[PDB]
Amino acid sequence: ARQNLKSTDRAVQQMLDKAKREGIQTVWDRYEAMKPQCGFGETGLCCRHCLQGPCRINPFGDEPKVGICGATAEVIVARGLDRSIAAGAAGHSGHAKHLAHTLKKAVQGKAASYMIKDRTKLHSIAKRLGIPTEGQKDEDIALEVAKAALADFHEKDTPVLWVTTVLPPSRVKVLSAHGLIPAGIDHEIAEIMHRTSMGCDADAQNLLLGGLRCSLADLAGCYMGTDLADILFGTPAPVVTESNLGVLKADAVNVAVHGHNPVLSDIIVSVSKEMENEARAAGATGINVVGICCTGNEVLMRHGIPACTHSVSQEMAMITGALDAMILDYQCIQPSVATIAECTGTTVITTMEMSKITGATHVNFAEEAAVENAKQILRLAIDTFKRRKGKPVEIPNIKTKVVAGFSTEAIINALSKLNANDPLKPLIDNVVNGNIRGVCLFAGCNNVKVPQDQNFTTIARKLLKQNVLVVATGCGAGALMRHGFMDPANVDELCGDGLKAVLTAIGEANGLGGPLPPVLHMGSCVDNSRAVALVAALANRLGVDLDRLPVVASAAEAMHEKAVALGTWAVTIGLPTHIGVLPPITGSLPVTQILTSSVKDITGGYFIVELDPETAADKLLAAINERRAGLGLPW
Amino acid sequence: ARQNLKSTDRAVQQMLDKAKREGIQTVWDRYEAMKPQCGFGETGLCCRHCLQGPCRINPFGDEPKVGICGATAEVIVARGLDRSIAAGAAGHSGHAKHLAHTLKKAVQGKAASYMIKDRTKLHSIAKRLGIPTEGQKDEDIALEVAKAALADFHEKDTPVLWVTTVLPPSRVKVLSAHGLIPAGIDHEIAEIMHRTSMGCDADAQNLLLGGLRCSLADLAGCYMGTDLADILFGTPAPVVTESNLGVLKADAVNVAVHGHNPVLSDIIVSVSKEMENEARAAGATGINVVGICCTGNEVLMRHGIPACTHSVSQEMAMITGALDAMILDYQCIQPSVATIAECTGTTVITTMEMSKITGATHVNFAEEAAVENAKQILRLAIDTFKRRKGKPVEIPNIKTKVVAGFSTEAIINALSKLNANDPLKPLIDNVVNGNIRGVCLFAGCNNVKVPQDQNFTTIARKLLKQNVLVVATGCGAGALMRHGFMDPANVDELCGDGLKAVLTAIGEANGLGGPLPPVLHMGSCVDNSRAVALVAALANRLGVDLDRLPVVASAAEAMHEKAVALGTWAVTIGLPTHIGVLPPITGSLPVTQILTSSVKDITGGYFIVELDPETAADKLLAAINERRAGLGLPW
Ligand code: SF4
Ligand code: SF4
Ligand code: FES
Ligand code: FES
Ligand SMILES: [Fe+2]
Ligand SMILES: [Fe+2]
Repeated sequence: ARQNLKSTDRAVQQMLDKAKREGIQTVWDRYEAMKPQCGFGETGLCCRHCLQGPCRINPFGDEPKVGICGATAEVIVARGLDRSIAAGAAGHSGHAKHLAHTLKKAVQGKAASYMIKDRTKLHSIAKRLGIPTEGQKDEDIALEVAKAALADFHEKDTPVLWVTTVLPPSRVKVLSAHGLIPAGIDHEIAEIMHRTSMGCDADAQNLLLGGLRCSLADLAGCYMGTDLADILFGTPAPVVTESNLGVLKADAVNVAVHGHNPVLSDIIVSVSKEMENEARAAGATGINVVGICCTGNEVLMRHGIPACTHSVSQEMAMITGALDAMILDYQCIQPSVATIAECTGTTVITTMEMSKITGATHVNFAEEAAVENAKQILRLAIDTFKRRKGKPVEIPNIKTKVVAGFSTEAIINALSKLNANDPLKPLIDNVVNGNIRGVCLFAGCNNVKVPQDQNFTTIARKLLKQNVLVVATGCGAGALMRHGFMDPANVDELCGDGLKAVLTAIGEANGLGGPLPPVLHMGSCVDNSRAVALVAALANRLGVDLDRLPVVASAAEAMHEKAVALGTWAVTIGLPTHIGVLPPITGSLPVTQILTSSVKDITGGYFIVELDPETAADKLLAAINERRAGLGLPW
Repeated sequence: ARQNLKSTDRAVQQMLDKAKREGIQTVWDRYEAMKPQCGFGETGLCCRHCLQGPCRINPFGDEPKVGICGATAEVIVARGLDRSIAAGAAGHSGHAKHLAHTLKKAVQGKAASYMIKDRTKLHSIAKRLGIPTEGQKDEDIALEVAKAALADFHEKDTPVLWVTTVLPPSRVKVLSAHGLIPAGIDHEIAEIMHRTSMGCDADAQNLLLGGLRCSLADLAGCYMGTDLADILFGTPAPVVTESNLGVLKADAVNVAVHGHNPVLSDIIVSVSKEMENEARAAGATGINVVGICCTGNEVLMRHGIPACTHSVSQEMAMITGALDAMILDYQCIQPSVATIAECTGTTVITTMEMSKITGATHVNFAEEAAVENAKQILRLAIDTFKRRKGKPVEIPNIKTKVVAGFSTEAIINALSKLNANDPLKPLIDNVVNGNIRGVCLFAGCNNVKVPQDQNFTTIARKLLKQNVLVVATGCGAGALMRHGFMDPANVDELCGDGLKAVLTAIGEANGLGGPLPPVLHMGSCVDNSRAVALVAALANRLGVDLDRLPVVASAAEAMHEKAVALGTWAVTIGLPTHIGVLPPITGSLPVTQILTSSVKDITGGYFIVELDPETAADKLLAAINERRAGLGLPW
């Protein structure tokens, strides 16, 4: 098998050869077994919203042409998309809610393993929300902030403040005029599920406006999740680490944190340091915590924990034979890990009541007992390391250097070395003079349909040569880090002269003797909210709305319902938004036209659906350059 | 075409012949055009929860055997079912929320068309919730009740009170021990959507326990909806009216209220009386308001408005040519009505922001302007009546007599004529002595897959001959009313001797000179909560839990996601629950076994999946008789 048709990651290719030798089925094998996939589902022309279904509609030809209840193709496609947006929002609802409850418990004395680590961020959030700080104890300000977070999940006398207080007033006014501001996060999720149920909303424009509103409930949960995680665990600052399977160490207890929530992984990191002698008594050098997916990004950004792998290739970390434990909370975990564990020795451990996998070991993890729960979990890992005394392992000797930790606060601080009292101005100056053509955010998943990382790297290379400032989160950041895009040594090879000049000027002012890295890692998927904060701050400084800025987004290999919600709120806040896999919309030309064209007249953003990455890069550059022209700039 | 293969309703058959002559496509034609339907969807073996899909699994044979991410058949089936339960709960969330906001506005002086009509019910609800009434103004008690209703949608320091205060403590304890009490209505909906999204919950038992909990959030919304509608519009008492298409009148302005919420239909009823002279000036005898679906049930139960038709046959009311307006809010409205209106003359009017249909006229309906909005709507209806001056219409001369209005309060009052201070005892006495074998609730929809009404009438006939007390709601009540099961003149033909003796004794004590009807109509689908209140009161009076009572439920022709949620909470509160159409579970034997067997060990209820109605009746009788035996009674 030509493994570069499956992944462009050479460590993943090596593990794919090992999996094939050993007869271990992978995600790529399960994909091949699924082909050809159902074209009704691929196009969006299938509905199972009642027990008269399944209903399908032929994309072309003869009957069936309409659902049994009379639902048209437009209605069926829009309802399916809306449910995907609601499901993404629900994942960020649970994540943010988790952190809100943890902060509340911490300041009520009920969870002593947690505390206010970033007091400055706590006070700035309180100020943004309108919560008074003068004369108040930190623990009382934090209680108020946690209560406000919980209140945004339901209707109240204000709209969702993690929308209205984080976008410029001009953008809030545009959205309010179209009825798009969410009333409550879980309120919107429930209204979507209602209006898309049988015999309810059946007008594509009305349905899609509901979808835009629910996508802003997802943005709110992301921004809430970042705000709360920064309070509890610290705002990221620049860090240096490594990525790819070579960060595993045959002689250590290798423990992957995988899933999403730092409430769990951050404690694993600190406890693992305390249990080092306990690990050495078992014959290991220590506990080697490594990251997979977003929770790996969280501990990479805050602590420099090296990233082992991401998304589609997560099983490969197990195939090395050296992964002693995989510690899970929720989201983006292939349930195949539980069965592969049987073959690879790995102990897969779930920790959250609503996210169990048959055949995994479950260790309930309560914030009230976090340290005790973490020691129980890590002792299972040490037990597993001892069982592989004497077995060979195959860890590919492949890793990259990763400079990361570029929270919005960190970026503003780095820029402030060039202009202390007007930190955004050096960035804007270089946009205006052409040294920075625009900004592109790469975000979202890998997807087995796309050779892993190929779209992220192909599009990133073309944009960097054209002097685009590239930022990245989630498994987009994972794709770019595993291919060297976060190593400043690659600036000369990857970047246009103008962008290199800017990256070098900023880095030298930060005492680096070298540039910032080619791509700025802004964190996890909830940390797409950080990109929003940066873009909104640039909008505010310029006095224009986000739909006038030369800023675009690319979910180049999207997979999860969260990525659909992300793409939709990127459009709703005003960005040209590329998606590099087909969402289930092509069976309705009216819906496609709304999402790629007429929504421009509502929010100023729009989707760019393009599966060829070189063409996608051209289209993203055209969108950036159209925004430049609209500001009167050369391009 | 043999129209009795489509519907057992003879008025519907006549309209099917008219539709065929005129070339108007119906729901049955769209069903035929859909056959054969997709077997992956029929069995539940399809997943579209991420953009790597669609994934399918062959029920038998070779690959594909597992989803791309590793999701097994058990996980895929359970996740799809859970989303259907969440969607049903969301429909009842929106309905109940609507009423809560209306009550709040009414007592805040913001909606003068609405008021506290049932002060006794207001005070009993407040007492059940723990809200003090002594020394308080009604408007303040009502504000507190509305605030408590809204609070149950989100997490707080108590669980959902419209669950914990409406079931016996012993049942609440059983549910709490299994972690099944909902924390908040919209909270549970969002948690379902999260845990069923890609890479989250992947254990069938864990997923299904989440589904049971979310089904109790649906029960809460139903019970909240009934409680609030009774406060605002009056608790039903016995009423006499008629049903079927013959209630339309060629010489009147015929206006159907269709959908769910009495906030709209109840005002239509009162305003239509005030506009009678305005209608006579246009040449009509008056405005003839008729009911379709649940909102028709609501105004039938409270005002005796005749029911025109239900569920699957709703288009047929338009085919008569005499339907001048169809006034819609949300749920169970076939969107085909908007296109059929073009051919039939009918003015289809939507009124709710989240439920529009392309091609219908939209008239926003604000509770603050209810009377003004209703007059605008009814004036469109009068305009339409005038346009059919001189056209022939074909109204089948087919109707039945319907005695209805059996709220739980009404049933208790009727029984109190036999035992004033212990009203449930005469019912229990007749259960014990065999005159009443048990109780069966028929509920839920019609479904185009089943000849309309055939399962409801076939099963009801067999149970009535075996002396089962039969109660009904929703389109189950609609099916039974359109076939004469709500006419006391049919008691001798339909009922066993024991049941006839009881129905006659109760009716004679109520001054009727005749029995109660063969089937007691307990109202709309939210009014399945009334059946809960009756059964819980019987449990309390006997000192046993609901899973010991000889009470069963039958969703004999289920369709909507709401009906899946209903069947699941009937199981969760302890009832043997028949479903007469295949839910998408047969592709997983483990899930089927949980839902039909091992859940007995958790909640004491269980599903009975049986598509043959004579066999279903036997199985329901066996379940009733097993409960009789468990109480030591003859059967
Ligand atoms: S909602 Fe309409 S289109 Fe969807 S399954 Fe039911 S009948 Fe078919
Ligand atoms: S969640 Fe798993 S099973 Fe479902 S579509 Fe995605 S890959 Fe397939
Ligand atoms: S027909 Fe294949 S996704 Fe439904
Ligand atoms: S394959 Fe037909 S419902 Fe998906
Ligand atoms: Fe993620
Ligand atoms: Fe209904």
